[PDB]
Amino acid sequence: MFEQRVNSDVLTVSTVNSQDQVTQKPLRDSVKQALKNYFAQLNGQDVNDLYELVLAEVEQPLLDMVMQYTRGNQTRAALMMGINRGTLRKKLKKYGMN
Amino acid sequence: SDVLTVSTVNSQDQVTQKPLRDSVKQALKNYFAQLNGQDVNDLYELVLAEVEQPLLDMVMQYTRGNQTRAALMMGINRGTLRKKLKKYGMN
DNA sequence: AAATTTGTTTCAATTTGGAGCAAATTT
DNA sequence: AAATTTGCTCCAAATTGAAACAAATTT
Repeated sequence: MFEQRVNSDVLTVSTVNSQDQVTQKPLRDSVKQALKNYFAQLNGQDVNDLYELVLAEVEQPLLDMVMQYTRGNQTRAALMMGINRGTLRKKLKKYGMN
Repeated sequence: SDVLTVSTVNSQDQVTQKPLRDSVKQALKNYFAQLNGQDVNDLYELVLAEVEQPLLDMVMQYTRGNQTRAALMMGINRGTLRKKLKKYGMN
């Protein structure tokens, strides 16, 4: 049979463990570390824009990558992200990606 | 200048920040490699799910379960926050 | 030459938001 | 006992969708 691949393991990153051994942790964990570190450093400051801050950090590289894959083809890129072709066009504009 | 970064270690044992966006790129590079032209279908929802969870999980930590505060920190309607928490069954 | 994608629209569907309130919970 | 937060509403503002169609482009 096929071994189960849980959703947390579809997107992963190389990490190194306490034994100089390259293993492969979830992307969720990267996001976790990012915010942990954001919070420590935040130190007293009030925040208002944390969702957009994150979402922007993540949409950029996603859009970047999917366009590379679709060799610049917007119809496929939107189709594979499962978003309307209009929305994609809009996100790309947002990020000066054209 | 980059508020959202993660820690990397190089071969010389030196630790060093790296923007989170780089990790997300890596993730996807890899996703696509393994895919051998199998069609991808809801990549956006996929990644969104992978990000909102640890986001929700950590602001709730930080705001000690205070939904009103969390919703303000993130800048989304308090109603929206509930919806999401339900979406991932974090209520 | 044919097929596809792009760059627009216009309008409908869904989601996000803002506010208001009693009931609960924290302070 | 006050103040703040929760769990609702109802609406309205905004974003997302979908479908169309010349005109540009890629096959």
